[PDB]
Amino acid sequence: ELRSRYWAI
Amino acid sequence: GSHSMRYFDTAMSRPGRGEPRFISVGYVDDTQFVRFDSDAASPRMEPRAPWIEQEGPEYWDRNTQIFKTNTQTDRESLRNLRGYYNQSEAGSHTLQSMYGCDVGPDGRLLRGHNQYAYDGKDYIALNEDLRSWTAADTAAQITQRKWEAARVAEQDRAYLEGTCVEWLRRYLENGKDTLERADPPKTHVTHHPISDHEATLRCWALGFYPAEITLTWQRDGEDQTQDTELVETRPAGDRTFQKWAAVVVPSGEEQRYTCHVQHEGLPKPLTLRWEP
Amino acid sequence: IQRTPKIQVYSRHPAENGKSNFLNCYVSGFHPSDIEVDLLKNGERIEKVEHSDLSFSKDWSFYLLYYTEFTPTEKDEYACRVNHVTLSQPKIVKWDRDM
Repeated sequence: ELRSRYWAI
Repeated sequence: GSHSMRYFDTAMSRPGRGEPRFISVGYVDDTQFVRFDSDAASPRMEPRAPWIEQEGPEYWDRNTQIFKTNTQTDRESLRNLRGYYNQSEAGSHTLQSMYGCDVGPDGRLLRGHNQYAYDGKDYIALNEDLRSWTAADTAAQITQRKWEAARVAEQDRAYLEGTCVEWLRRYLENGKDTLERADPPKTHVTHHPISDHEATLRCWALGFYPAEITLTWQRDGEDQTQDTELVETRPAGDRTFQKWAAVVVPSGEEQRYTCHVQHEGLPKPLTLRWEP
Repeated sequence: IQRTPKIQVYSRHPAENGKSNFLNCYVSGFHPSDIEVDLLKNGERIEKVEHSDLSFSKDWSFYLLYYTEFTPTEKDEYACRVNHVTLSQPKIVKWDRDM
């Protein structure tokens, strides 16, 4: 199951 | 035994007017189980394990939406990185990440992971505590501060200790026939003269799964660490892996050498000799 | 930082003349991801060649497996030709059944 990433580098 | 779930993600900007490419590959140990790719023209280009197909569209659609949204985050990341490093918009650059969890044989969490790289160099990673960041480069201090203000470690930690473990345990059960079976290596020893004073002894291991293996050459029971040549483990193309270890021995002294093979699929380790 | 591809050419199953098998060219340890890989039969590019989808290793480097169905013989010679930004000219690695 994928992790949702919202905050960019 | 123990198991790991990992996603290996790539976001790459391309030359000229080329659209960036995004990929996410999920593995349980060495088995690829899902693949999302912006280059995919149909479901055939997003292959998935049969036990993932069985999860049906609710699972697929939810993961496809996550991939699509993660791609928006990565577009901003690529733009921010070219700013940190004073790079032109014209260049092609690569952002990658590896993340996921390790569980023991009982299914209990052992370790969480979340690492990022830029142009193939470590950039920033979650520490083992899953509560702080380690910055590989000066510029990663900027990311670290943004991620501290947004409480990103707490969110990544919740996924790594929760969702990641629960889904890894589920996949191990649904895909048990392939994921919980360890294939032992098929072994043999070959001899190749090099001169009238020396010959190569090569110890082979084929058809094994998982990739993890230990191949050592010993002389009279003593380890020959400095003089053993080891090829990188390679895929056979059928889910199994291959490797060899070679040692240059004097002519006539071959009976003094034994190859030691350690693999999870072996009930007991092997001790091999050249058998002419 | 650019990394030059490592190349291995080998068969899927132990090589036996006259027995159907797969010839593999494993290209790994490279960065960036664009690469050119050709499988050669007696110096001529093999047409029917499949490849894995772009993936990478724990050290961040990319890898691809290129493969073709074949029946090895005594006379037939096989090689893999690779091109990447780190190489001034294409690199050729022959299939050695002993490697």
